[PDB]
Amino acid sequence: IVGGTSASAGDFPFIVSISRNGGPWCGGSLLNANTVLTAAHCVSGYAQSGFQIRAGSLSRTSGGITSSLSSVRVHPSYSGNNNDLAILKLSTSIPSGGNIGYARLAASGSDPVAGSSATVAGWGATSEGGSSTPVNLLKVTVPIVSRATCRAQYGTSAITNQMFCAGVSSGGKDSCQGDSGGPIVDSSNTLIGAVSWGNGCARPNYSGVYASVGALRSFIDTYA
Repeated sequence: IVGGTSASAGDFPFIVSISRNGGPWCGGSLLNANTVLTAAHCVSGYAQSGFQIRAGSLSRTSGGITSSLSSVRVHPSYSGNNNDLAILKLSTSIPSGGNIGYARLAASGSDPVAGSSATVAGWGATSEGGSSTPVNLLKVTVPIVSRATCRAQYGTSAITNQMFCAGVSSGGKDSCQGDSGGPIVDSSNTLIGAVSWGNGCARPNYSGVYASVGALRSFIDTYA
């Protein structure tokens, strides 16, 4: 997260950190006791034994409850940057309570409204190209950018109906490498997307791009 501030305990009861080969890798959202939502690009084709999830902590390295993975299912139309969502099944079930809870999802068919406020969270880099990652969770609030303006930035074909955009035109606030797969929520803390891609991090006139939960709800509901 670039331009962010520290999250507090219980801000995102459903957030998980995803390590790979013992190092930081991605974020995700806990949907139920044995199911995590993340970005397909975080997991597709990699050895599943390399991943560990941690729930219930602000720290990616300590605290909370950990689990290995039992299975990985990517969206059937994942291709390039499009449809960038995956469902992970956990070997160890994670009960709700305390600072752990399960995500509330955007309604099927919904699309975030331009100019509304969204909050994104993760343990990724705090500058583009940054090598050091924070131990504790950061968050930032940015407005939704209309799909039309996002298409003016990236190209008409680059931004699909299963993506939405968020950022500030002058830059300085964004998700970045290591944030992929983690949550973006609306102002009610409903899960509207997962961190997916963008041109660098926090650049003027290049919004962050997010996979849309509202658009991909049928996939989630089938396999969660």
